[PDB]
Amino acid sequence: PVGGTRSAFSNIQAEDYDSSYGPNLQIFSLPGGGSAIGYIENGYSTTYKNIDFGDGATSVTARVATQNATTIQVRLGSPSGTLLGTIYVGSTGSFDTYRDVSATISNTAGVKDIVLVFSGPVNVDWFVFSK
Ligand SMILES: [Ca+2]
Repeated sequence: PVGGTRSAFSNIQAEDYDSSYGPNLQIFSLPGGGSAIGYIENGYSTTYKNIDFGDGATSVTARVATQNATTIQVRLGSPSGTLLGTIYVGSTGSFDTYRDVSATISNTAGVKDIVLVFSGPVNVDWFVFSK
């Protein structure tokens, strides 16, 4: 990726946010190594600046755990910026059972700030984009 930037196409660790909304939000260690964000509620959000999408990505994948169906919006710039897509996360049976969940996104290219907006409790280990 371009200087000063993180690739869209390697895992973005969800705990590596530059900015966030949500008083309770926390990073939890995972039993086998690694970390995930959690204590997430409706209206919470994390922002990841300077993602390099190169000449285009059309899909997103997140490694997530939850006990109830919820969504993660993927937006540009801020929580009110352009909606690229929505990940529909079904229950995985536990906050420590992670599954990879994907969604398509509007074709996005070049360097962008990415915002994840949450509609309910979910844990997020990482997310990544594909062409
Ligand atoms: Ca992680």
